[PDB]
Amino acid sequence: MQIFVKTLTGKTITLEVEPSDTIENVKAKIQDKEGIPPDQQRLIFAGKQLEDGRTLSDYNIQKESTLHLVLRLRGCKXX
Amino acid sequence: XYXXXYX
Ligand SMILES: *[C@@H]1O[C@H](CO)[C@@H](O)[C@H](O)[C@H]1NC(=O)CCCCCCC(C)C
Ligand SMILES: *[C@@H]1O[C@H](CO)[C@@H](O)[C@H](O)[C@H]1NC(C)=O
Ligand SMILES: *[C@H]1O[C@H](CO)[C@@H](O)[C@H](O)[C@@H]1O
Repeated sequence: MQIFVKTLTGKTITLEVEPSDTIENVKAKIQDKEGIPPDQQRLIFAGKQLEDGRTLSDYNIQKESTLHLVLRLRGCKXX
Repeated sequence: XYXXXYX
């Protein structure tokens, strides 16, 4: 299946993934198309901050879906 | 504090 990653810049990027690929694999697929470090990406979808270790199927993300690439928010919980 | 996170 194919998904889309819309960003703050407003540039939609066409990614080609599989139901088995983990979220982190998706983030890394962007590092191959653009060069953006995966450790600096935060994919938002359906008002949810998608976790790294979890496939697409877990989120029921269906064909032709659109995610949001924002920048990782430095948490304030911890210290 | 004295450890990290982030939780
Ligand atoms: C810890 O993270 C907070 C944000 O979540 C910051 O506001 C805070 O200033 C940070 N304190 C730090 O000390 C960051 C790490 C500094 C280097 C620590 C090196 C270790 C001790 C080897
Ligand atoms: C801190 O942990 C929170 C947990 O909600 C996370 O959202 C955030 O990305 C983390 N910040 C880091 C790893 O700097
Ligand atoms: C944040 O809170 C958790 C609670 O289990 C701690 O385990 C962690 O070390 C930190 O204090």
